[PDB]
Amino acid sequence: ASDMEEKFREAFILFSSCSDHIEMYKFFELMNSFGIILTNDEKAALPNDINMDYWLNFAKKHYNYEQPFKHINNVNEQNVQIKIDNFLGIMKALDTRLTESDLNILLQITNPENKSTLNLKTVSQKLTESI
Amino acid sequence: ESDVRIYFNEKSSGGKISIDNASYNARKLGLAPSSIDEKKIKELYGDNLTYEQYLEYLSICVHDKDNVEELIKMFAHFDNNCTGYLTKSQMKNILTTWGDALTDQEAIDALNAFSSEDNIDYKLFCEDILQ
Amino acid sequence: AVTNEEIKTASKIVRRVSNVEAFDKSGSVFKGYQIWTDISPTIENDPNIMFVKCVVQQGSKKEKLTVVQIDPPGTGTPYDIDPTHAWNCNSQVDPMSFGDIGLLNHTNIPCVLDFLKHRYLKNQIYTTAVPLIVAINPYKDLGNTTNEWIRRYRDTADHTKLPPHVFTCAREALSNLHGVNKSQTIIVSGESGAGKTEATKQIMRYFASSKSGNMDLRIQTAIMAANPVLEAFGNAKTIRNNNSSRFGRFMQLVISHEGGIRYGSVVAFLLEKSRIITQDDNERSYHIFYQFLKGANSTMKSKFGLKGVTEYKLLNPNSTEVSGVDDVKDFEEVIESLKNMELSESDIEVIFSIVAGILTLGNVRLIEKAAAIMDEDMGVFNKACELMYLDPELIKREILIKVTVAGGTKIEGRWNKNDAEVLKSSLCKAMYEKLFLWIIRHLNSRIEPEGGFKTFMGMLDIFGFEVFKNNSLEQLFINITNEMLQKNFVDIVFERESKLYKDEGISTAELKYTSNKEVINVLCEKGKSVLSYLEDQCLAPGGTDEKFVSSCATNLKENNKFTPAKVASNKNFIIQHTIGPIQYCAESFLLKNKDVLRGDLVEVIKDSPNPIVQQLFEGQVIEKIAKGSLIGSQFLNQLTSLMNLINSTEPHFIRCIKPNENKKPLEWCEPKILIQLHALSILEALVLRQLGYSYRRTFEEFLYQYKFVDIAAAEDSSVENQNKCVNILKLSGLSESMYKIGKSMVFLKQEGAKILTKIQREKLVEWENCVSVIEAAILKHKYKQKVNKNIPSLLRVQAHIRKKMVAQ
Ligand SMILES: Nc1ncnc2c1ncn2[C@@H]1O[C@H](COP(=O)(O)OP(=O)(O)O)[C@@H](O)[C@H]1O
Ligand SMILES: [Mg+2]
Repeated sequence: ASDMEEKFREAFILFSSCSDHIEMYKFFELMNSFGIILTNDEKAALPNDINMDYWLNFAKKHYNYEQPFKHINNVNEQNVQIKIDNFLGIMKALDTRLTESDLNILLQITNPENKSTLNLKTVSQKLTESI
Repeated sequence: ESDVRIYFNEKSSGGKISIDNASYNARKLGLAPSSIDEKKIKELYGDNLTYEQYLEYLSICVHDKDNVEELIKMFAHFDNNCTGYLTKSQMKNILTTWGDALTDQEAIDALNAFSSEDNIDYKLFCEDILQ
Repeated sequence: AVTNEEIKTASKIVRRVSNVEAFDKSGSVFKGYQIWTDISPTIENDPNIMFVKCVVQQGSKKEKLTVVQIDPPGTGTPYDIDPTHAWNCNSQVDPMSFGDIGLLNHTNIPCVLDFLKHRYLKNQIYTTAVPLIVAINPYKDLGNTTNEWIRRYRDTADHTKLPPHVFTCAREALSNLHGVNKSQTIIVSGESGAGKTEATKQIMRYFASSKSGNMDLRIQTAIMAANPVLEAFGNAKTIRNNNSSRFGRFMQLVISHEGGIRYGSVVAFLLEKSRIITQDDNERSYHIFYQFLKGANSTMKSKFGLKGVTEYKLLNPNSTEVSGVDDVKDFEEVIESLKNMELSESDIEVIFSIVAGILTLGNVRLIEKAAAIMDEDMGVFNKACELMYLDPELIKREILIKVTVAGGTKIEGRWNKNDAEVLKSSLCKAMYEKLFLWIIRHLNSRIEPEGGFKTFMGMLDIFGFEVFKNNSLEQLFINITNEMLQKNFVDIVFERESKLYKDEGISTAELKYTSNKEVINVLCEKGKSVLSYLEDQCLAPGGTDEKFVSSCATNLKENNKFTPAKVASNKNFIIQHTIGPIQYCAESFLLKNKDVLRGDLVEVIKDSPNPIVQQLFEGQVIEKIAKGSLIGSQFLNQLTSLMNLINSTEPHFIRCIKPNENKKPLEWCEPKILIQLHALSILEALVLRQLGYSYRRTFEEFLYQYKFVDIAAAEDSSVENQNKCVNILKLSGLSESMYKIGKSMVFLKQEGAKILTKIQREKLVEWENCVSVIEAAILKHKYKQKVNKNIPSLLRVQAHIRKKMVAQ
C-alpha cells in the first residue's frame, strides 16, 4: 500500500496556482511530472474544465506506481546512454521551458561525475527518488 | 506581566507547564507561536517547562519582525497578475497544504470570518490577523 | 484617465500579421489551444485591458472561432470571434528567462505587451528590442541602481550573464569607446514622466564610479553637481510629472576605462520661457523659485526683501506645495551644488539677487495713463532693477517709451498697458533664461578640455515625439528633433546590417530602408519647408499666422507629408510624421517664433556695472528682427550642429515608457503603453531585425543547434564545417532563397530557421515523451522550491490565525 493522493493534490495546486481548476496546457505538464503520457485521442476526450477531483481520479488510474518515469527508461526492455551535449541538444531542440540553470542542476544530480555520457536508467531513478 | 503568571497557574501541573499549554498561553497573551518556536524550546527543555523556561519561551514568541509585507509573501507568490487578491479556494489550499497546515474547516472559517466575498484582499486579511 | 482618442489610436496601432494554427490535419482544434483576442466584456468594462487570453473550443470552424476567456478570469461562456481577431500566444514561456523581446516565438502586439507586463510585475523594467533598450517606469525605488549594482555591472567578468539594465548600455558604450577609439552617444527618449532624467542620472553615477580613484574628482563633482542645479532652474511640477524637464539636454563626457569623469560639457536647449510668467492650475513654475523663497534664511530674505511663495504674481498661489518635495532641503542641496561648480559666495549672491529681482519685477503693476508704473509700485520697480543690477531709469524708458519708424523717421511714442506688460514679461523671461545659460556657460569653463574633445561619451535627454490635443511651435520643434533621431536610428540599423552582409559576402541589394527624408525636407529644407515659410512670415512686414498656413499649402504640394486641415483649414495644418499624422495649430506661431528680447533693452543689460549681468547677453548684436534672431532659425542651426556631432558617434538608444497616468507602481495601462511602443519604434525594431537573413550563427553554432536535422551529415569527420552546413541545408527541404553560406556564418531567413527547427523536432519524435516527463518533473521541483522560500512567512500567517482562534 502506497497512496500518492497528498502528492497528486500538492502537484495540482503548484501547477494551478492554488486554484481548484487547472488550464489544459498546465494539466499536461502536471500529468507528465508523474510520468503520465496521453495519446492525442485521450487528450481530446478530457473535460475542458479539469478540477482537482477529476485529476485525483485520473492520476490514480494512469500513474505507474511500479515504474514511474517508464517513459524515460523501461526496465522491461533493457540501450540506455546518450552523450551529454547530444542530450542537451535534444532537450533544446524540443523547445524546453527548462533554463540553463535547471538543466545544469539536472546534470550534476543524474551525472554526479563528468562522464562523457548520461544514463537514462539513472535519470529515471533520480527523478523517482525526488517524487 | 501579571497575566503571564495568572495564565501559567491555570495550566501549571506540579510547578511545570506543557508546551501545548505554554503555546496556548502565548496565544491568550497576543503572541503568535509556530512549530519552529515550539521545536526551539523542545531542544532546550523538553515538553515540560519551569516558570523560568516558560518566560524564556514567551520571549521567543515575540515576533516583532511580523508585518503585512512579511506575512503576504506566500499569497503574493500565487498572485500572478498582481491584483492584490486571491480567491477563498486559493488561500484555503495554501493554508492547508504547506507549513503548520490548518484543517480545511479551520482555514474555511478564518477566511469566512474575514470576508463574505470569494476574492480576498490578502494584504487586508494579514493586517486583520496581526491585530 | 484613458481617453477615447487613446482607444482610437491604440486600436489603429494593432495589426493581425500572424495567422493562428488552431486545427490539426484532421481539422480538429488542438486540445487547450490558447489565443489572444481584443473581443471581451473585460475590455469594454476596463479601458486598461486591450487583450484577453482565450482557449479555442472543441468544435470551432476555421471561418469563426468559438473561444472561452481564461485570463483574466471569466464566466466560462463560449462566444464567437472572427479569425482576424485571434493572435498567437507564447504559452508556457518564462518572460524572465531572456532579455530580448525578439527571442519570443510570437512577437505580435498582445505577445509583446504580455512579455513586458509580466517582467514589469516582477520588477524587471529593462528589456531590449535590439538596438533599443526599453525602460518602464516602476514609480518606486527598486534598489537596482545602488553602488552595489554599479560595481556588479562594471566588475562582472562575462557581461552577457547580466540581465538588461541602463548600466549594460553604459558599460557597452564605454567598452566600445575605449575598445575601438570611437565616440558614443547614449540617447534617452520618452514622454513626460517616462523616467528619462532618472535613467540619465543613473548612467552618470555609473560613469562616476572608478575602480580605484579619480584624480580629476573636482571636475566630476562639478558635473555631478549640475543635476540638482539644472533641475531647480529648468524642471517644474506639471500635471503629468512632479519633476518635469522643460528643456532638452546634451552632455559630452571624458570617462576613464576604469570609471571616473575627467572632462565634460553641458548644453541646455529649448527652455520653456512661458513658465516663468504663467502656470496652469495644479502646476508650478521652476523649482528654484519655491526652493529660494521657502529656504532662504532671515538675512537673505531681508537683503532681497523677499515676500512669501503665495505673494508673487509670477507664481501660482495655489500649487506652491508638492507631495514628497521638500523645497527647503532641496535649496540646501542647490547651494552646495553651486559651490561644487566652483562658484564663489559673491557669484551665488548675484544669482539669487537676479532671481529675487525677476520675482519683484513681476509684482510691479502697470496702469493706463499710454502706460505708467503705479506710484505705489515705483519702489517695487526700483528694488527689482537694483536686484538685477540694471539701470532703473533706462529700464523704465524701454518698457514705457516706444520708438516707431514711420516713413524713414524715428518717432517717440508710448506703449499702452497691454504692450508694456509684454515688455516687462519679456524682460523677466529673458533675464531668467540667460541666467540659466550663464550658470551652464560658467560650469563649462571649469569642466571642458582646453583643446576640445578627442573622443567623448555623448548623452541626450530629450522629450520623444509629442502628440497633444493642441500642438504648438514647441511640439513642432520636438517632433523635428525626433525626426532627425529616427533617421539616425534607421541609418545605424542599416549601416550595421549592410556591413555584416558585406563582411560575410552576402548581397546587400536584398536589404530594406524606409527613409523619412521626405518629412525631414517638408519640415527643414531651405526654401521648401514649414520652417523656411515660418521665417519668411516672421520677417515680412504684414506677416500673419493664416498667411503662413496658406503659403505652406500653396508651395508644399509635391509630398503628402504636408496635408491641410479639415476642421478650420486656416490656422491649422497636419504633418505625416514617421509615427503617423500630427495636427498643429499655427495660432500664435509668429508671436512665439519672435519671442526674443529686442535690441535696445539688451544694450541696457549689457551696460550693467555687474560682470555676471554684463555676460548674460555677451555679443548678442543690436536690433526689426533678422533671420538669425528668430527661435526657429537658431533652433535649426543648433539642431544641425547637434546632429552632425551625434552622427559622428556610435549611437545607443534608451526608450522610456510611462505605464500609467497615475504615478503608481504595478499599474499597467495597455492602450497608453501601446501608443508608446509604437511612438518609440519598439515595434518597428522587431520588424527590422526580423527582415532578410535574420538568423546568423557560426558554422559550429549552427551544427550544435541543427545537429539532428540530418545527424549523418552533421557527424561526418571527412567534410569541413562549412561543407557539413551546405549538406544539412540541401538535404533539409529549405529553398535556396531561405539560406546563404557566408565566410564564417550560416545566414537564414526568419521563416527558414523556423522550418529547420520544425524539421529537427520531427527527426527527434521518439524523444518527445522523454523530454516532456524530464522537463515537467523538474518544473514541479522548481515550483516547490519557490514555495519553500515562502514557508517561513506562511508559518507566521498560520501562527496568527491560531492565536486569533484562542482569542475567540
Ligand atoms: N528608474 C526609476 N525608478 C524609480 N522611479 C523612477 C524611475 N524613473 C523615473 N521615476 C519616477 O518617475 C518620475 C518622472 O521621471 P523622470 O526621470 O523625470 O521622467 P522624464 O524626464 O521622462 O519626464 C521621477 O521623478 C520618479 O518619481
Ligand atoms: Mg527629464
